[PDB]
Amino acid sequence: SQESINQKLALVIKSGKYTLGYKSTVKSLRQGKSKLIIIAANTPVLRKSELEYYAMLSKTKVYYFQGGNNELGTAVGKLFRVGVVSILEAGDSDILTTLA
Amino acid sequence: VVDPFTRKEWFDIKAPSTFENRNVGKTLVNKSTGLKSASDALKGRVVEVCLADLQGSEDHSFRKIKLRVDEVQGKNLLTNFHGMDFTTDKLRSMVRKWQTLIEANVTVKTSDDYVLRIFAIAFTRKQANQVKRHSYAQSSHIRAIRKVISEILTKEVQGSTLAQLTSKLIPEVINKEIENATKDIFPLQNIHVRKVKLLKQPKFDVGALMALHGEG
Amino acid sequence: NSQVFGVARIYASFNDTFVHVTDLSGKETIARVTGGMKVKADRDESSPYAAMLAAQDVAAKCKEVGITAVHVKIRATGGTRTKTPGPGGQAALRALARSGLRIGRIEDVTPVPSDSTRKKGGRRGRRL
Amino acid sequence: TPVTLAKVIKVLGRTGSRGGVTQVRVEFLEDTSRTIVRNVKGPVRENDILVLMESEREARRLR
Amino acid sequence: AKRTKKVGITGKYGVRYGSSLRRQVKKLEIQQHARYDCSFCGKKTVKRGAAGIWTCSCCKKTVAGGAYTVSTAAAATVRSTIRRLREMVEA
Amino acid sequence: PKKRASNGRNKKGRGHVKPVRCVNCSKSIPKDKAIKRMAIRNIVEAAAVRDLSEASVYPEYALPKTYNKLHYCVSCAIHARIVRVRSREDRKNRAPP
Amino acid sequence: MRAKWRKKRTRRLKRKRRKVRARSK
Amino acid sequence: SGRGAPLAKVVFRDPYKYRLREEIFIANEGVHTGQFIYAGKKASLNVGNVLPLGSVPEGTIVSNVEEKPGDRGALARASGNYVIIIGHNPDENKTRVRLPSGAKKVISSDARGVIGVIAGGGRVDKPLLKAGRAFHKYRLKRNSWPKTRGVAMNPVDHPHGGGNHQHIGKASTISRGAVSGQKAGLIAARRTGLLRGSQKTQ
RNA sequence: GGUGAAAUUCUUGGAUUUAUUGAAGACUAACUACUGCGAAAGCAUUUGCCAAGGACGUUUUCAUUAAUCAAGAACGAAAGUUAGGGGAUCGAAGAUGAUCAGAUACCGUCGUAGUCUUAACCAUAAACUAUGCCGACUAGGGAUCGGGUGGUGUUUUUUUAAUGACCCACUCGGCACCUUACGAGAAAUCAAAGUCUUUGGGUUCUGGGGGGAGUAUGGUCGCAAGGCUGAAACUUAAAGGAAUUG
Repeated sequence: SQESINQKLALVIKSGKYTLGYKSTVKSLRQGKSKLIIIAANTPVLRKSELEYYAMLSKTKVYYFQGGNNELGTAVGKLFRVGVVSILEAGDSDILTTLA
Repeated sequence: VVDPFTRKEWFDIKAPSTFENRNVGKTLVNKSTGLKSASDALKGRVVEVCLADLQGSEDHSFRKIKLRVDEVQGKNLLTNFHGMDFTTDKLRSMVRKWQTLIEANVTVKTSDDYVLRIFAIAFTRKQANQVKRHSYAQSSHIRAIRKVISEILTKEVQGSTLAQLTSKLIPEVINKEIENATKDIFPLQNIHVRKVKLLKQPKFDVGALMALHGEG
Repeated sequence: NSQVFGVARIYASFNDTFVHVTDLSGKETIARVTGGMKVKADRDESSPYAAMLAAQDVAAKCKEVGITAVHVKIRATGGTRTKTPGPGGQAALRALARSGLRIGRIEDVTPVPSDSTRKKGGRRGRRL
Repeated sequence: TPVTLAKVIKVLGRTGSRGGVTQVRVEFLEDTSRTIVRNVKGPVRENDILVLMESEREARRLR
Repeated sequence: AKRTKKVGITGKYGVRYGSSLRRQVKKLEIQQHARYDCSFCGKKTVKRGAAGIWTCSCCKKTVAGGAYTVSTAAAATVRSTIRRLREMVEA
Repeated sequence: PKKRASNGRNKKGRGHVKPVRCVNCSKSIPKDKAIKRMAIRNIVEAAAVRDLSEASVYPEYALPKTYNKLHYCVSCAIHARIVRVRSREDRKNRAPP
Repeated sequence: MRAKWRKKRTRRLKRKRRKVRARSK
Repeated sequence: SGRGAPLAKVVFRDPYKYRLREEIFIANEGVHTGQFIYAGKKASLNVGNVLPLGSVPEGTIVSNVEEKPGDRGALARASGNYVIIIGHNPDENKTRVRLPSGAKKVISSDARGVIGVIAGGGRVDKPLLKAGRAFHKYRLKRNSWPKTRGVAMNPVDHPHGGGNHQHIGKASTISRGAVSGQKAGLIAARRTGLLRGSQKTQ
């Protein structure tokens, strides 16, 4: 009935093409490449809105993670904190045809 | 030293047109006086009635309904739905040993702002070839039954309002609905939507009510 | 079906019997009486003779106002107490019947908990 | 006066502690379908009438 | 190294004032000098100044709370009670 | 010595079961223990049912029943003459009459 | 008597004798 | 200074003019910079927002509740205190609420109040340990500290006064029909002593 | 109201009883139980996240890694202590009515701490299966939980299908259980306390007349209450199991 976004994120890491951190995300999303942004919950509404605008201009999809940036970094497989992730080739998952 | 009943009135209840018996009751109040209108209090009363007494049948001599007063007119007073229930006698008659129990509940708003909690109960049973004596279940079954119950109850309640459901549950359409939906898994005797609880009302809307009523 | 209707809450503890007759709702009570109202004996407060003698005058009053028919709800103390009523309950009921008030839709509404608060007695209990 | 006559139906047993008391059913003697069981004092058989001050108390066991 | 079995910070108070009081103080002193976690930047840069308001030294945001700890337990119950009522209202 | 193998009642693999309270004395008593009965009754008395149905509207509609579970203290159970001591050999008959 | 109350009585006595002994530090 | 319960400097657009009307709300245990505070009958029931009492349901709590409409805040104003609503009766619009002392007060539903409880929290559980912190505390408020005792003062300086032993002589509870200079001790003491417990109103 | 009977107590401010609405905190009834899970203490509303775990299907995965264990360490009911929040009921202390020869006890009414939770401590109970862990065998017997095998079965209906659970048996790790007792133990009892004088299956602790005494003494842990360890002098001829008659 449901697959975990956390495992899907590990998948998109191990297989898909991607990058971390606001600056690189906006770079990708300006080059129109990234297909999927992920954004945490705690982050500023201002930056969230900025990314949403960039996405609506690039015709790009968004996920609003159900947790903070520490946990996002944990899940994408690090030991620091991340607010945002960008995906250009959604990899061995099928996130594109999920509810996403 | 008063004999209060030589101050009191008599008001004829008139219930919805979705039922059958509407000459439902007569109730008294002290006479409206200066600085005191009996109607002011009569507007809030609530009454309890057997659905048998309503629909003329005796096949619903176990469920029951709450009706909240809404309006008054000319020695006569209009009601409206306030809640449904399930009697204790029948409940414990249904509820015996050696048949696992399930109960689910949900809460949702109608199309209109009439928010309702709605409960569902179910027991297990055997199928005509069984010898063991307890006939219980597993938690996978229980969880999935609860899930399907919630989903069905929500699907039925959203696309509906109170009058829709009243006219559904006098003929009891929804337990047979669940039965048809659930004949895959397990018989599940004694399926019953047993209780509903109003959580909210919208603005009073005299017009909908007096449109519902207004016959005879 | 020219009967006008009321409801009767009967409440039988092991110490007293309460008859209570109202309209189809709770409010505008019509009659209320106990076994103590008919005897000041204090132990016969639950005597079914007392319950009968109380239901007598209750039905008298229901008629003198003009009620004809009754529905009946009944209860014990309940909660975390006995859950069982005393003997007076049934005698008051039969006395109602014998009074002439027509009857229907008998039912029990005694309160029952989903494992609610602690009970009196203290782990070892009221020993006689 | 609201006094009743009622004729025995059958004997039921001797009760109470000292067993002076007995149980008896009677027929109302004007409403034959209406019967009633009650307690008595002394020697009793069937086919005797009792003068009753109550027709309602509907007695039961006793010690 | 360890330097003290138990008293820790209460060593500032030496041999004075009573042990009960020093322990009851040790608790709250740790609490207030504790660098807490920010609900906003998520980091751990949240420290008290001017009892009752706690600053995040990076995101700069101040937050009001208890004197010695950020959240009072009653304040958490308050938030819960309020959202319960908020939902029952708005719905 | 061990007057009863179970010592008690059906725990045998549990450690702890929550208790209940004797409806008579309110004593605490584990559910494994704690004599459990069921008080099924019609409300009406047979002596009254005639007058009942005579006065009853909804002629011959139904007649409900009372449904009540009843836990018990051991001491109360015995003083009730509801349960009683048993011969040694007779103590294993796990049926009623 | 009863073992639990022998135990309570001995606990009382231990407290008492210890107080009497620390009278002399 | 002289308070727990930190203050909150809100700014609002002036409705009738291009300016601001900065204000001093008491912080309410959750507030923070960059935050928005809503005020009104039609305001959201979140924390920090300020609302009338008819505009919020029973069981809800609030701080800084007015006692009368427009007294700009009176009650539930110290740290950690709060007032609970327990009823409405729109006969005369009277809200009924429960006050930190444990008191029932009936007031106007159009009375205002900010949603939550006040910061500072358990300011008063920590001991001062000593005279110096009490000193700085009472410095920043008022000259009531220190405090000598009538039983050590002279009879000319106190009714407790007198000599050969530090003691009083007569009762320390002083009928309220009494008057200035006699009112040292307990005043209208409906009892006295060590007590229990533990509610104030019922 | 409350009792075995009464009393204390509450009641024109209209109690109790009635209806409606609300709030709070706790508890999770019945269904529903020789049934469940779990190192043990122990665990019942629902859903979600988090990890984890046994048992099994198992022509998979490595090669003797392993069994009990001093020292040492984790968990550890309730009560109890320190402090915040909570504080509905219940209720030691306490205050009160009765009773009684007396009742500071049982019965009754209220009620503080506590009962709830948070952060620390304690570290014991009939913490009882008063019975360790792993293997081989002894009769069956049938139930039953979780897992694994077949029905030209049942019903579920559609046109049978399909799953589906039920049953029929086939089957394994189970909590356990009935009659017997072959063996053991006076005996009660033991599907195991069976496997033994024909004395030895791997294996750790405690036990040795009763009391004195779980005291003293010290040491050690603890905020403390107290726990773990732990004697001796002196004294003394005993306490229990079963069953029989009363």
